[PDB]
Amino acid sequence: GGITVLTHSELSAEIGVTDSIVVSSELVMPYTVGTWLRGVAANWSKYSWLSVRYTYIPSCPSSTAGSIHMGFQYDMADTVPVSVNQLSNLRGYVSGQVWSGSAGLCFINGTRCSDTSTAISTTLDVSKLGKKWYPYKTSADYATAVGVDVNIATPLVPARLVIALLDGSSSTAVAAGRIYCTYTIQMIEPTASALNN
Amino acid sequence: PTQAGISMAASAQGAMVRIRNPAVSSSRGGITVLTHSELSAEIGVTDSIVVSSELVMPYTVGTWLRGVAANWSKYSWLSVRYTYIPSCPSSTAGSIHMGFQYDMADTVPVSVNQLSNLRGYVSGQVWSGSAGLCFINGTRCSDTSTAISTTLDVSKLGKKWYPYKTSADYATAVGVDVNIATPLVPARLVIALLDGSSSTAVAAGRIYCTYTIQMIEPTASALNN
Amino acid sequence: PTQAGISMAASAQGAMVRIRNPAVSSSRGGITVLTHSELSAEIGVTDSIVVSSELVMPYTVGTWLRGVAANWSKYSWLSVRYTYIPSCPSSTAGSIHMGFQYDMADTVPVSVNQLSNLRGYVSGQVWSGSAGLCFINGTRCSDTSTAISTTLDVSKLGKKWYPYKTSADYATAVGVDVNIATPLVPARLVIALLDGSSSTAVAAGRIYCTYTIQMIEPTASALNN
Amino acid sequence: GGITVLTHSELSAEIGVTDSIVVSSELVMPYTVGTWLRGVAANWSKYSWLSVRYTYIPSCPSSTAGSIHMGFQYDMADTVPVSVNQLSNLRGYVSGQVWSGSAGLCFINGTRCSDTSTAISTTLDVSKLGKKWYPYKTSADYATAVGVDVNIATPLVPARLVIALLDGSSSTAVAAGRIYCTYTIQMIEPTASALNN
Ligand SMILES: [Ca+2]
Ligand SMILES: [Ca+2]
Ligand SMILES: [Ca+2]
Ligand SMILES: [Ca+2]
Repeated sequence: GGITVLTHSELSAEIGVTDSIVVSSELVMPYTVGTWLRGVAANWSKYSWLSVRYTYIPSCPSSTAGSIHMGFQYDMADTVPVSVNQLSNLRGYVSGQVWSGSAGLCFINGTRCSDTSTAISTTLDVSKLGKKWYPYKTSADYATAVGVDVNIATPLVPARLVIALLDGSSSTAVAAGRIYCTYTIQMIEPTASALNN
Repeated sequence: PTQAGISMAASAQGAMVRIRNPAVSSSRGGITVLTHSELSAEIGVTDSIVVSSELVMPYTVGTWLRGVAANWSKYSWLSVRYTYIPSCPSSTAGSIHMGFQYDMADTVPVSVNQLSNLRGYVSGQVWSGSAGLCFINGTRCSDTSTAISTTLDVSKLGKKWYPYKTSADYATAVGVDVNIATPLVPARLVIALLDGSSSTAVAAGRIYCTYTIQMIEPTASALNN
Repeated sequence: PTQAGISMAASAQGAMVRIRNPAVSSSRGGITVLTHSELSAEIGVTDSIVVSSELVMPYTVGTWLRGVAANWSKYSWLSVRYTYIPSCPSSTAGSIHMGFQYDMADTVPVSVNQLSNLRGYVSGQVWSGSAGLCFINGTRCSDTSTAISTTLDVSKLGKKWYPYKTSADYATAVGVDVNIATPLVPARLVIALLDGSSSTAVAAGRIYCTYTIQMIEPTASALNN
Repeated sequence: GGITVLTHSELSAEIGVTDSIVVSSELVMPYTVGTWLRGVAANWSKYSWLSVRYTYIPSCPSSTAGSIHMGFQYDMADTVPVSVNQLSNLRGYVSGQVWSGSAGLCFINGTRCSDTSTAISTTLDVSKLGKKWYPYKTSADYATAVGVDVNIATPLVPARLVIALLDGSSSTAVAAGRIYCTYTIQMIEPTASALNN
């Protein structure tokens, strides 16, 4: 009672596949997970992750050279991996060919999952996060805060998803796949949409 | 002491310290447990009061622990204990004082009194506390009613899970505003030394820390700040 | 394959890698055992032969292992395995080659042939070896007759106990004379890549290393060179 | 057969006690353990440690403020501890009041040891040393070798004993105690005395 529990699955990020190891990162918070949730979660001041799961889903030919990597960092102050190696250490390291993972599909439509060993997907260890409840922060205000000092962020966001997309066959981008997020969340302490930062 | 109430003060106390190999265990689920002891600080006493403070976080507590916990993003204190060992004669004059604070913004105590109020307070002659040895070496404990050592009440701190921070980056963040610190470290140890006999510092003792930590969510040692 | 002798080549192979949490255990006596897996190197193939070499010592093997073993003065390899995973299509042209050398003074191989002679040699199409996945993830192993992965014969090296060395200081010592190295590192991995189709390097695969190490005689992380 | 086994106990180093943490180090090899052994071991080319044990023995008043520390390093390349803290980490860390340890005495005369818990003394973990057999090296030639590069030493000496003598009551030295070494050694491959380096 009091809370509100949404459980959904939307595209979290489109992936381009190249040959020069490009390394990105997304905060594991509502405003960043995806457009849809970003829209809802706003109506609630704080929230708590219950089950966060990013899953890669291909959309390219089998003749598409390339591998993708995912992992998690938690002390926002830490330096985002420079080498994919450094990345393979993080919690929940995972990596497969940018055209495989077809099987992970059963995480997005919420169907009965058969064998998920071939699925390029990792989860968030919710039990080991700083706070139980976090404040809904807008990318804007967040940046402004990390501008003064990054550490002021450790209490605004639970973790960060480190993504690496190396190995390709061309110097320019080639559409490869998408990373959808399948989360279960508890939204609380409602608020006017435009009053959230 | 044979009878009851009678006490004999030695010319000087002596405790032979021997630290046993570390204890590490990767318990499925993520956490890696480490329990070890290290010489945390060197002590000196003067006729005028002196207040020393040390953050009770990985990078600061242990010199070995620093390099170890580096490979993990977070940690949770499970048991932190600062024990005191006198390396001087009973003919020495002086007393020690310890306690904890939890909001770095609070000013650092300046009177043996203010300090008497802090959590887990402890006082005692600079030349006593040898009793606490059994803690550091890790043997069977006898009469500890005479020992000078305190423990961090891990039971009630900000979070259970704190981020591994580096003295450097830490200070940088505290430079902005001290307050940014509360979400970076649980508490800190306060240490006072007065009732000494000379204006020039005298060899008092040393403080060893014996802790048990939980380390989680791995990371390349050098990617950690 | 249903019958026997018949083999079907896929348009492309795929292996979903998932590295499990490290395994650490402080076994009384001194040694601290660590068994973990890490992405050791990125691969690329060209029409002309290319010989890459990597020292098989802590600081070099693993990026996590680097920060870990730092807290111990020595170590003994117990099982080192370099596995290869193809991240490309069977339509790709190219083969890989690996083996070990033990005297850094020996010149680095320059022919796929010379390399065929080295210890624990292995060859195979750039797009194969997916079979070896079960090694890295650490699952139940099936048919590995098709996998591209080799192991270091820890059974016979200079010493059982080597000193933790740092790339920096190491090189400095090798600068004096390479030979000073033999008592600093067991052996090294040789890796060749030829039979490719373009002058400009192409995404081949990647090599993960899965090792089990013994670490001993503690030291402050920063006092180690 | 062939070998030769000496087991002895002689003064390895006199100790001065001060207030400014002075940190020394001695190689755990024949030429350095002590004068007597240095003299014998020379007649043999190589040798192997069987049981090395440094023991501190007081020789001062009980009114002598001070503590002593001992430990071991093995990668001769490592930087000798700068702080006693750093020292308390090494294998076999030990430390007690510079006037205690009276009990350790039973290690020097080889008598029946009662309770040795109060003895300031540590041992060498022989089972975990690089080589089984080492070459007898003279301080001279050793320095000359470490002059070119320290690493050229890891194969000449098994380990190094790090000793710290902090906490005192005076700015100048005060005779405190001695560190005797009680070793069991295997001397081999004999040689003319003056031909050993
Ligand atoms: Ca908000
Ligand atoms: Ca950190
Ligand atoms: Ca070293
Ligand atoms: Ca010689």
